[PDB]
Amino acid sequence: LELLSDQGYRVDGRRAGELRKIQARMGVFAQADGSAYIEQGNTKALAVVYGPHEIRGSRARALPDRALVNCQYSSATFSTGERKRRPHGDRKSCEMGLQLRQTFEAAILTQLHPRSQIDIYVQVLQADGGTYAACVNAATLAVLDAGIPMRDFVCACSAGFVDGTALADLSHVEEAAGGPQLALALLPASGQIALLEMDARLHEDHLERVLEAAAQAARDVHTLLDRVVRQHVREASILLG
Amino acid sequence: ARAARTVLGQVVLPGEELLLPESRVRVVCGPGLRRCGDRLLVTKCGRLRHKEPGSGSGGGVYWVDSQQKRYVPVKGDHVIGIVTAKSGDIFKVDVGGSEPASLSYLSFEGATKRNRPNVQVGDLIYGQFVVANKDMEPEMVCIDSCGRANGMGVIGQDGLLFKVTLGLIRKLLAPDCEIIQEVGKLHPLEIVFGMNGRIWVKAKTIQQTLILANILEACEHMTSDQRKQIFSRLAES
Amino acid sequence: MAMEMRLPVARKPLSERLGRDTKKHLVVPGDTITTDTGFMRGHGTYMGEEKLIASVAGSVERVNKLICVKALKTRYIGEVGDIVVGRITEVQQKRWKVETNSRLDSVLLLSSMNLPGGELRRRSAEDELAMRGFLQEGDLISAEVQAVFSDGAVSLHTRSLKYGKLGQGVLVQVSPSLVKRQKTHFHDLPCGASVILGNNGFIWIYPTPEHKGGFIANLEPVSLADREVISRLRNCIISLVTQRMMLYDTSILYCYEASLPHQIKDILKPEIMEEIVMETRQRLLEQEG
Amino acid sequence: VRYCIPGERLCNLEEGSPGSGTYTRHGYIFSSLAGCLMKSSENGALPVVSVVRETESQLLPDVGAIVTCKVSSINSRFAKVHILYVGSMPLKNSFRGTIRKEDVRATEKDKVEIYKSFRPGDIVLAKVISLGDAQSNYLLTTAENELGVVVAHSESGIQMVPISWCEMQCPKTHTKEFRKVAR
Amino acid sequence: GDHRRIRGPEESQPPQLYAADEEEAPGTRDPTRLRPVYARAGLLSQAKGSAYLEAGGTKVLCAVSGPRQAPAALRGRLLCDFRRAPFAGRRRRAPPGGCEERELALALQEALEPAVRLGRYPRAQLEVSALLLEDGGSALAAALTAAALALADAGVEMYDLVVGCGLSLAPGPAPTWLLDPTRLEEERAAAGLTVALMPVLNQVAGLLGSGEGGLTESWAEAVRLGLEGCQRLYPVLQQSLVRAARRRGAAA
Amino acid sequence: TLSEAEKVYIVHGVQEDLRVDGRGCEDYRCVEVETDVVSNTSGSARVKLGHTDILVGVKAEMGTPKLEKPNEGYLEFFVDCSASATPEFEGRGGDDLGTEIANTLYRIFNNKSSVDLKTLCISPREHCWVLYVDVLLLECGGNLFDAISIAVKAALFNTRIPRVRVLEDEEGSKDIELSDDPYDCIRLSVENVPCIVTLCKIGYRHVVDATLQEEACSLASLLVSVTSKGVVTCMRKVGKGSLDPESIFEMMETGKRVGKVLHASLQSVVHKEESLGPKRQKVGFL
Amino acid sequence: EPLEYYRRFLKENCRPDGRELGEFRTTTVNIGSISTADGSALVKLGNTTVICGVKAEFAAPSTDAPDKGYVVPNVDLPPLCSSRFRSGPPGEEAQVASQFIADVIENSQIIQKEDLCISPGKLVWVLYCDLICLDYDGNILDACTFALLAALKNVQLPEVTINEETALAEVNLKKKSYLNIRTHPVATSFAVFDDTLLIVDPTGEEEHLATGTLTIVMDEEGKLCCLHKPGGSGLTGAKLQDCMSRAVTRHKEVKKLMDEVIKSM
Amino acid sequence: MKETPLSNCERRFLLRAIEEKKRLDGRQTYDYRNIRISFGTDYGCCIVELGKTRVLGQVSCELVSPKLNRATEGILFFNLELSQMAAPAFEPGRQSDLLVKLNRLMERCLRNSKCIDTESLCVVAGEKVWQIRVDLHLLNHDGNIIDAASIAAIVALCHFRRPDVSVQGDEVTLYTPEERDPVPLSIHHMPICVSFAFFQQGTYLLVDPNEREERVMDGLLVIAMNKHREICTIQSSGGIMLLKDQVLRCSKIAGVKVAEITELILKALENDQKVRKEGGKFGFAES
Repeated sequence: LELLSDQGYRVDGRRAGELRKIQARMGVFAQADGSAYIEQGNTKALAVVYGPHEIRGSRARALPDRALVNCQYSSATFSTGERKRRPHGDRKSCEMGLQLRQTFEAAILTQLHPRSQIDIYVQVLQADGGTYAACVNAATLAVLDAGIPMRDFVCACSAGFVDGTALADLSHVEEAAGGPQLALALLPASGQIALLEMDARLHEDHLERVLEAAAQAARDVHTLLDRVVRQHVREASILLG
Repeated sequence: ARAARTVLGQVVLPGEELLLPESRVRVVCGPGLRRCGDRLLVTKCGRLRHKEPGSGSGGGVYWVDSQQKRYVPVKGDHVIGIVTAKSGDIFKVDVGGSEPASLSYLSFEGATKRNRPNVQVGDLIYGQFVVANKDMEPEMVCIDSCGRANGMGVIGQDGLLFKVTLGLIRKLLAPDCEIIQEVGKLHPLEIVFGMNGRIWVKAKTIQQTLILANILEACEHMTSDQRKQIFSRLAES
Repeated sequence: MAMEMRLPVARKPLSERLGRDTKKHLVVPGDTITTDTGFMRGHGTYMGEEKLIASVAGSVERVNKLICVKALKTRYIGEVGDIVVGRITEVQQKRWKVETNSRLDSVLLLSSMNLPGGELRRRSAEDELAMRGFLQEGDLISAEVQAVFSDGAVSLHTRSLKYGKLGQGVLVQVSPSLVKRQKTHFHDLPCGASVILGNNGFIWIYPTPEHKGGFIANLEPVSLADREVISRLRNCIISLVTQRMMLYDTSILYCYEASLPHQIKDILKPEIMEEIVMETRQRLLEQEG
Repeated sequence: VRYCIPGERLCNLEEGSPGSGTYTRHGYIFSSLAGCLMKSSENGALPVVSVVRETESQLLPDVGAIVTCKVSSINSRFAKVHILYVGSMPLKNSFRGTIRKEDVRATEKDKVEIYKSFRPGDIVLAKVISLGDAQSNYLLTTAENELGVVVAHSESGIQMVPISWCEMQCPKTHTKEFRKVAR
Repeated sequence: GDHRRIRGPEESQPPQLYAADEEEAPGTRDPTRLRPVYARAGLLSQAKGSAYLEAGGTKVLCAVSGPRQAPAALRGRLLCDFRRAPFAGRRRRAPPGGCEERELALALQEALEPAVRLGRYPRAQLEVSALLLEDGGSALAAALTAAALALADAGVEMYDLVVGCGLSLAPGPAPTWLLDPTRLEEERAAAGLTVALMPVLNQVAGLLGSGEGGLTESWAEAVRLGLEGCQRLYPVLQQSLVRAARRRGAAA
Repeated sequence: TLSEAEKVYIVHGVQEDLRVDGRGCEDYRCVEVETDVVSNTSGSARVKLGHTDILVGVKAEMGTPKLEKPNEGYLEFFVDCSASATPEFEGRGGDDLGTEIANTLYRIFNNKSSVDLKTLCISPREHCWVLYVDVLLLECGGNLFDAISIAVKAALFNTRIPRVRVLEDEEGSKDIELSDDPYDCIRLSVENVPCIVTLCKIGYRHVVDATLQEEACSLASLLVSVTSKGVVTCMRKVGKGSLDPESIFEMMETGKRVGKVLHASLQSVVHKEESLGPKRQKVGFL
Repeated sequence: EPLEYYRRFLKENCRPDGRELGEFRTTTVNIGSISTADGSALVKLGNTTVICGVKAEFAAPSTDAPDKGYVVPNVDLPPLCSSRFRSGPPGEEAQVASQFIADVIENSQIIQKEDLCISPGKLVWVLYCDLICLDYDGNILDACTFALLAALKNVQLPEVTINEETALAEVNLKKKSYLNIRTHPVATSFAVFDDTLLIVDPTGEEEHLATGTLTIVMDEEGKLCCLHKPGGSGLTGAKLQDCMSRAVTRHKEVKKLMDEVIKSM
Repeated sequence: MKETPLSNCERRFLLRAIEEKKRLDGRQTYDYRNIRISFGTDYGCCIVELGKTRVLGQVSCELVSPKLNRATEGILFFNLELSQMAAPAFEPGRQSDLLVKLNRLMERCLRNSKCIDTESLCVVAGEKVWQIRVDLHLLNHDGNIIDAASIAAIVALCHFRRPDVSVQGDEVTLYTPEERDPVPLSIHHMPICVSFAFFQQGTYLLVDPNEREERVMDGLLVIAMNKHREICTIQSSGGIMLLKDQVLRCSKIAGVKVAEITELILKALENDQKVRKEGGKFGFAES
């Protein structure tokens, strides 16, 4: 086992600056107002967005100014090789919920749907590294499929640091090694970050590198996603007339 | 259970009963006291205090200068408030008590259905209570009974609202206060004291406003050093 | 009997069977619409740093000076004359709360609903109590919008007796961006039935009567020869929508006429669906031009 | 005398009609409770069968009633109460009533004031008018001079005496509270 | 660790599993037999209605906390809490449960909703609380019957009573359907079944079953057998309710 | 939910032997079955029955056997009723239906003759296999139980447990020996694993694959569990309504026939797919 | 007008039921009603009712005291007792009563935990004593303690042995052994009205409208295990010595009753 | 209960005073409040109060069977509780979002940064290992928690001492604080968080925000650091759009701030040891 061969290659067979082929789709479930699917390698996220609809049991939380974003996270038991139970209610899925919520409340441009729930839901079927970013991106595609206004593709990805270099879009192996991994989600058009999570020890001068690397990886993810979205829109319009 | 007259400047503690001299002369039970038969039960620690009316028939009055933070809706008290919402005709304002008080859209000076007042949620007010009781939610108003707002109504904007202890107010509003007089000499200002420990201030600039709020929230125990320190700072603003 | 299982086949995208190469201007969020001197914005965009930036995925439309976007999936925004079909959800002391494919809870005020026959005097408490026994929670109403509030909600009414409460019939829920904005949503087809095409995505299908306002429930049976037609229409509509094409009189009539050979059930199997839709589409396109 | 059971038939429709606590199936009536049945007879000779669980047989406070109650909650608008004695027969099924602002005195003056008429934790007696529809909110009225408060406890723990029409006082010490005294 | 109960040991296994013996087998008996039944309604005081049923080692209570404010939407509700006391059964289980208690609760609700008529109890939820003090055989059926008694006692309206009956299957070479069995005949069994009906109008209300095996015809015979058992049991419950009503008449 | 007149329409349709989908009372709809969707599992499957989409994962882990049955292993079931089905589910509102479905799945497998667990024992009282099944709901369009069962069976059929030799040694040292032959992994028979069948009663006629709109129109529903032979493992009843004693028998007979047909079709399909091989490309969610 | 209606009787030196302010109500028990359990006891004071089932299991002790067999009580006030309880987790009253029972078990020392160790460091008994209320008409602590003691006398345990070859223990469910208990703690309740009025065995309403409550456990050899005094209008030793006397009397009575029962079997 | 609403007056005044770079109490933007570190009598207790925000920290130990994946190194169990005395809104089981984010952040910061030696605290590899839990309790809530919680956890885990243990084969012998002298822990580096608050979408940034400043802020940047300039965690919350240079500058600030806080902590521990070496069960340090 190893992470960076002296030549520059990884285990999976890709250099540091590149990533794995995302293969996506938009329109999985029709009984909803917006759905998506994404596989950013072996990972397999699945998003759903029940649109801006009425609040029931008002319970005096229907914001009158803006809309009410309610995003729920879930990591299936059979996601990891080690089976686990209680995927919801845990102290980690709820943190992921907070994160997704504060991202999309930033992006989703709620000032136009006051007193209304935008219900986002995310289920992770398979996890092999980069488990948050796949979900961010799937929920983005979902939102778009639901014609919900939103400032920009909020594209996310992860970076890491090994042997004085920066890796893009980590997997589980180098994610388990314990090295610093920095996940983020930004809005490309403006160059602004909507989220910045990070967990491990490393020096400071080695920050700009992984930071810009994650940013560029997110730009690439943006390219791929937007090509998908354009194919989808084109096909739909053609079928309309 | 002895000598109400000998402990008029001492520290009384709850439980203590004290009795008063006489056929008799009507008197009044202060806020921190309570009546048990012909005796006065104490309900709050305090430096006891007494007063008598200019006449000789009124008898007297007793109370305890208790310091604390929480407010209780009382009647005939000028109070700052923060509009919390509006339900149809009446809009509910917070006071700092058990429950939120209520106003009426036609209580402000010169208002009717065809002339409604400009009150927006979050707006702050300077009113007084007309029904303050333990059994019913308190209703307040921003107009004297005659029909003129003698300084009441919405406060305004461009000021600082902070909160202090109630005894601090009960002291500052005294006609023999030194701090609030000395402040009238350094730089101008205009301020509202609300008997719920909540104070509003305005001046020309902002540095001055901040220095002023710090003074007020500290003036209970300021040292001459810090006193002249902040005075010099104001002189240099 | 008959049961059948089958593996899932992979889609065939790009809709190359048509070969159009549209002449439209598609966009996606972050995309920058033409930035010029004072161009007004509409639904489906916003502004940033003196730059008109899209907000939703679809085609852009530039009316004389107004720049708007026409997304491909939304929830019914309220217009002012659009007819509508609605399923009731609540009965408040003053009114009824109705569910359309809208971003809020549509509202039918007690003042709006027509009365039995033409017995119009005024609304009192007795009407406030019949407010329930007549329009039960869960029922359906075929109305038209009255107005749209600033909070987004839609107040709707019942102009005449052609509107009101609905019989037994059947219903479908499609997307609202798949019904051509035109007139006379109320159709009565020669097939032996009638259809209502909401400006929202709620289609209603009821057998057509012979007399020609819902104040009585004709809970009578329905001839097989008038339920088979309704079911075939239902499945034909599902076909049309599953292939993402518009929906109106001629489309449904021609899918009907196409689905006579193929029986009343075997026209949801994606192959039959696709061939019927292709036949219908081709014949519309060639006949109209 | 016979005690019945929620499944046993009782009679044909041709030999009686359902009054309460029953139901009907093909050409027969069927009980619905564990209790005692009774077939009353009108001058018409057609009996009305019914079933009753006489534990709490039945009560009904009608319009022209005189019912006591206890003042729990109050407001500048109305004061809510709980029904204890319908006449003189108590009822463990404490119903919940209301007293309006104007419906407090026969004079109907708007000058009336709840906090000077009622207080939470005192017993009154009044006349119901409206049964209610959704929550069976009884609306009680005291538009009479022999109505209203009868017993009322003092500032803390003393029971007061109804001196006058709108005054009450405690016998131990002296303090004039204000209510809508009865009689 | 639960912080609402006393600090006990982490784990604790019973001694039986550490035993060494072939437990006694019942043997033979009259398949169409019924155990002696003691059913009485009106036991408990603080409850609007209560009932108690004993059949062999089976000992069940049921109470009915009556209407508590909470057309087809303004239709009543009844929520049932089945609960076996931790001192019933060879093994001990913490009070909460969460596996089979809820299944049997669903069963009770599905078997009671039909009998009870809830149009006359709108905006209301009836809290039914069953308690199984000792397990000695057919348990869910006893619970159905006891809840029915408690309801009929509190005076909630109905259409008919609910009578249950539990059956088992003998794993012998000639498998016969064993009626109203014991915990031994039920743990040494291949298949189990439970019927519950309303005998006047002859309608099932909720049934249940399971099997190491079986077949259509066998299950059908089981069904009809359980129906006959419930019919033969009904009169006991009738007399019990009559008796309780007489005691009420006596009290006043 | 829905109105009353629609219910009249539907019930008279059934009584007439037609339905809004123009099908009779003994006719399912095209059920898209797939297997080997997810990779990290020792087995997986997916079903799309009309508008209900189910996923199923199966993990063969190593665990201690059960004291009362050390000679063989056990199946466990978990059921994530993801809110993605209908938003009225959340971290607490779906637990009810999940628990119900899991209790059913257990009741289907306290049979001792369905999955030969003896084949899952390595060393009695010391080590054993454990089949953690994980059902995952993604839509609710009715006939839920039948689809869940079909998925369980397709997943079992698609399960590949590895061979392991657990060798003991003194001074408490244990060793596991794998077989480096992912092609030599064992396979458990499913010739007895049963399918569920949900007969909902509408009017005076019973119906299979009761779509939602028809479930709301019903009063009772008999769940049967059949094997390809014709036996009836489980026989449960669900509904806030009553049910006659005679109709039970018709329901059971119909369940028997439908189970025969269903198992035949499923067996044929999955043999087909196992024949094809990696050439199928495993189209899933794409 | 409940309180007044009640003071009338109180001043007539009586109660609205027919009790002379100092006497309890009909106390009854039933032993061995339950087979699935090792020990079983039903207690009822007129309308009040309680049932204890004590199960016996094996467990590994702590590290501070290997020779200690755990005794774990838990009280259950299900919603069928009274409407003041709701389906769900345990409230406050159940938990308080549980801690009271445990404090008793631990202080009275009715039982020697050491008398429950089979193989120290490896095994020891655990007695799960589960109490259940069925009618909370009042005075639930007395009933709980009395039922606990009754069942905990009924309990007879099996005998176990150890085999060094197998290194495991075997049971002999045929032979058995009773459980030795040294002290017989009985609990006596009191309700204190405004200042000086102490009534004994207070029912429901009497506890609802009372200024304070009191409970006192009185071992046989003139000692006390617990003086549960949660709040109240106050007391002086003079209003307390009398309660202690009455507690001794109640001890005598209920012990005679329990003896008669265990001898009538 | 509920938190009193915020008046528009205070909001506008605060935003303006920020525009003009004026805090309320009188400090700059790149400044903390006087933080005091007070110790208890029992090794492992620390009350740290920055301005008005007081937080308590206790550290306890146990011996338990480890988890199979790591049978060599021990365990560590964080928990932070928001006592109702901190503020009214902190009812039990209601403000769960704040609990979750704080606890996850703190776990991450301390655990995954490898601040202590989970290996040193092994006794019997496979059977018995230590288990160090740390319970933080929030007493007064005025503004910045994470900083206080972290300083408390660190002062504790550096002012805690285990009951010494001897071992031979499987024979394990625990002992009492009176029979031997408890042994301290093994820290490698003390991280302490640093909280930045963003105003007006990113234009302005503050340090150690008070409660009002937390109510009129849109975004929060937490940054964990050491005296050796080693990022351990950084987190963005509040749904805010920042940039690169902002985080770079915030990091160059956190460097100095953490250096100074660390100097203080070390001085505090030194003073506490000196006191106990002279008679006295306390220890006090002031910024």
